[PDB]
Amino acid sequence: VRYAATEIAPTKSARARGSYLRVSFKNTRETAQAINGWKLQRALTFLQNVIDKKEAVPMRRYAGSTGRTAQGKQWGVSRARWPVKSAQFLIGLLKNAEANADAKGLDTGNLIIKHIQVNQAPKQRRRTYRAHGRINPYMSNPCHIELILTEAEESHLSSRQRGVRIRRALT
Amino acid sequence: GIDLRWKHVRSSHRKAPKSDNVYLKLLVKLYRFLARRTEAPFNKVVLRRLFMSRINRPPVSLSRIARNLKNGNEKKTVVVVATVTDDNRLLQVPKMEVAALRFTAKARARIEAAGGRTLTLDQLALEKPTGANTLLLRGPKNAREAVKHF
Amino acid sequence: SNVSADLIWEVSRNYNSFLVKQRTGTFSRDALNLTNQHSRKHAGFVNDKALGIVPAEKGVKVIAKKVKAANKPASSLYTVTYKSTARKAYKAIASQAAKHGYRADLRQAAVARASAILRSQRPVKPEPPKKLRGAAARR
Amino acid sequence: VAAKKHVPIVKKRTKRFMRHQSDRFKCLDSAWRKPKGIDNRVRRRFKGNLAMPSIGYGSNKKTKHMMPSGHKAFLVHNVKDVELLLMHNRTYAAEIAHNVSSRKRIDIITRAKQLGVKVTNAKAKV
Amino acid sequence: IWRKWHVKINQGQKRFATASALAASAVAPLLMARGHQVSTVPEVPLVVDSAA
Amino acid sequence: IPPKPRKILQLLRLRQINNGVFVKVTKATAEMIKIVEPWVAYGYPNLKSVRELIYKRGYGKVNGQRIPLTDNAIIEENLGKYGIICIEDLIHEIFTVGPNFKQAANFLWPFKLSNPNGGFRPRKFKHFIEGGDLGNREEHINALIRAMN
RNA sequence: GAGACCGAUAGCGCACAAGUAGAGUGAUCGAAAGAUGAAAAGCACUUUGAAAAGAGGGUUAAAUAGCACGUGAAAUUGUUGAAAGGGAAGCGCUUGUGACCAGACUUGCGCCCGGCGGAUCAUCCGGUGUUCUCACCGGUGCACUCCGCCGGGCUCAGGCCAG
RNA sequence: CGGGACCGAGGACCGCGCUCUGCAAGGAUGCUGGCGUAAUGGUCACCAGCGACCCGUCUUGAAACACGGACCAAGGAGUCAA
RNA sequence: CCCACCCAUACCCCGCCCUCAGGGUAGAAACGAUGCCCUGAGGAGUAGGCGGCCGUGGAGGUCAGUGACGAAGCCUAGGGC
Repeated sequence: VRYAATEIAPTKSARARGSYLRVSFKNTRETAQAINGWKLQRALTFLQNVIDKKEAVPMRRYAGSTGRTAQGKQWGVSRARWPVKSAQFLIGLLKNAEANADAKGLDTGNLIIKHIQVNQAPKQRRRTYRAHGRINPYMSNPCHIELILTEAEESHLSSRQRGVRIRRALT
Repeated sequence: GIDLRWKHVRSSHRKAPKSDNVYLKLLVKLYRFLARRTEAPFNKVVLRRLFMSRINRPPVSLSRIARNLKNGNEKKTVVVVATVTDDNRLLQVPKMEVAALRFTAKARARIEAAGGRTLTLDQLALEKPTGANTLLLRGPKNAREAVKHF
Repeated sequence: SNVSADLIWEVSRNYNSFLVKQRTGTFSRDALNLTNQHSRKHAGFVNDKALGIVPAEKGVKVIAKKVKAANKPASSLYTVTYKSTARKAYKAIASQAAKHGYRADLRQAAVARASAILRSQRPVKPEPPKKLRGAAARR
Repeated sequence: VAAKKHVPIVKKRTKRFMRHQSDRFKCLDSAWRKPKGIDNRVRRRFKGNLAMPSIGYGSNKKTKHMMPSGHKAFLVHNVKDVELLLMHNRTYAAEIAHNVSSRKRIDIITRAKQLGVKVTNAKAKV
Repeated sequence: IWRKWHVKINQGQKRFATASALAASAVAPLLMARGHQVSTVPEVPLVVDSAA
Repeated sequence: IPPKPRKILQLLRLRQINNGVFVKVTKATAEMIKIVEPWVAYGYPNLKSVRELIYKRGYGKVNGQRIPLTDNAIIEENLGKYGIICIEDLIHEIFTVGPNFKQAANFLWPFKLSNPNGGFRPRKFKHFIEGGDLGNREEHINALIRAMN
């Protein structure tokens, strides 16, 4: 398997991934963008607060005609939500990466989320019945998630130019 | 802009054969040289007829040649830039010196049996490079089924 | 007769097995072709009298057509190897190209081809190292 | 070696001729197509529109098919192909074909160095 | 299937073409221009004894 | 342009704007130029105008081709049957309207002049006597020739 | 038994458990769907998870081939990097900025000296071949003659932009 | 008699000539400087000045109306015989 | 009424491309003669007509053609014609 962030070596990093996960891709993208670049313990605490509705995930791209809340002011937005299922899936993947880091021997308390990325998985094809004997798609849009944690960390001058510089150096 | 009521006209005659015959190409090269380097009008007419298509080169028969060999032409070299055919209505072939693009087998046999000579056009170029003492003959152009139907 | 150099040139002027045609020019692989160019002047396999020069181990090897052996391919070529001073090779090649009327139009090309082969037989000089330039290549 | 002396290379136009509306439609390739609609502004040559190619943009006959060094490219597949440029090292440069293997490329480059023939892509597969 | 697959050719033109090809086979430059390796052939046309 | 003025301009060999020709004045030519006056300016040229036109913009029609008059050999080969063997003979024939004026004038290719340095009058397409540029301006054509040649 | 036929939206509707699955009361209608790898060698063992799985570690020539499997385009999407944005963008001509690049060049030829290393210098003789007067081969050179190399010096020609 | 701009096509000789040891006479040479690399040149992105209707179809004389076009891939229409 | 000035793809001069036209070029040291050399004129285009070229699948011949030391295909703010 190849991760999208190929620049990060696996010597001092810990990676986790999950595929074909039946959780909303848009909600998961917003949650991952909320915790992108953070320390690991801060991300875990924030995701538990999201589950407990104590902190909100700001809705930036996939936010059309959503609601407004006072908990978006920490992010400078008005539109923010609490994607509990996305938070649960991301907590599971973050704890798997923590276990990988502990097995590898790294320092858990100094790790940051260097890379985190949500991609669209193949869609689940249910159907729904509409009026006048019609059938419409009722699809699920699942996601692939991957994350990587890392340790926190005068040539070719002209002769006139040369002569000017020599004279200034002498005087 | 310039007002040009009249129009420059591109050439409406053949400048080269459409044929891919290599020996005809060699003949055309030879007569291009002759019509460029001599003053004889014979060579220019011969070059133009070497350019021509087959409906523009109707066959010439031996009876037509014998008709034109009368009245002081008995010693002139006959030049035809088409096929010379035999006419079996002509029972007696006179002695004649004929240079043609090609001959039929019976026409060549009857000319040689009457004691004349058959030449190709390059032999004609060797012996008469200015077309001196020649009789240039064409066949009937409008003697065609389509031309009747025109 | 039915066969001549002009006839063979008309037969093979548009295609033959020696032809190398590309966008930037038409070349010939003919052994009797000095300058390796497709034209009647240089079509040595077409012409009755013709010259060709190939490298040897040291020096040049010159072949010429023999006009009396055109129907005998194994004995149709007069072959001389010049492995001596370049000036002597040029003198003999120009002599067999011009002194007896055997393709005096080819003597410049023949001397040039011999000179090119002898120049290619010299040892090559080492090229200077490539200078790295810019920012991405330099660093 | 250096190319034969030649007149300066003049390109009348260096920009390509882009197809109309190929910048707005991804199903339209940018390769030139002449517009044939009767009311098309590019075909009618309104100013401010894309130019259409014509024979007036043709290159000088003395410098046509010349690379900026002054040589003409000749595609070569082997040593016998590059040996055809023995008499033309001042006018023709060898371009090795893309499907030639690395060892054969080394042989071609060595022979072309002996013959004094420029190789346009001599650093490939190294 | 009733496409015209076969070509009727005059027998006289077939005989003409065969004779021209036979005449071209006796011209050693044309053998090389067709790509035959005939540089060691002692004579063209090459005639071997029927006893062999 | 209507077909009769178009035909007269063609017969005067005035097919492009700022083309100039020499005309010998007869009634048969004067009436033609009178008809094409909405398109032309004409007048009576002096010796300086004739010599500067022939020296700077002189071209002969040799076998249908437009040849610059850079040597007296071209003039002698094309006009020597009439006794015109040099460029001064050509200028004299044109200026004095000699017995071979027709041959000399027709041998001269129609002169291709530039636009005038200084421009035309503000309303160009009126008659000269009304403050424009069209028609017969007599000896004043020399200033226009000096501006355009 | 063959073909100047088609090459998985083609070619029979069907290259596959296809006149099958499925639809229709019925007569009838009627698909989609091929390819891991040479070999399953189809991931032992450890670890985290309830599990699916993940990470180590393995197999393989390659998992950038993991029974979603050869190759793996585009629409469309995510991350990273760069940039622009006062009621559209996109496009043409021409500069500039930033980023990134292809060439060209690196020295050659010819003389004059000095030092080396060799005699495929000129002439003549014999043989052979040729275009029948030109060559090659064997002997002859005895180094003020030829052929390379190495040091200098000189002339000429050399890349880009300019006065 | 000055002042300025743009341009240097051709490539042995031949010609017309002149002010005739030679020349401004059938098309640029001579002298000199810096640099020899991203400096010139090129590509891409963006800003700036100016320029710039959305294609196809249909109709008549023309516009307008009207019709088709969410996007991409592959398929897709003057053939064969007499 | 007067003087100067501004700019079109118009006019003039110069270069380059194409088309058309007219010449030259073999006792060939001679040429993709289907070539090359010299000279002149011309350049918008719907219906319509004609020429030359580019590209795709397959067939004969040929290149003693390329290729596991990597063919075909695909991607490319990388180049050349």
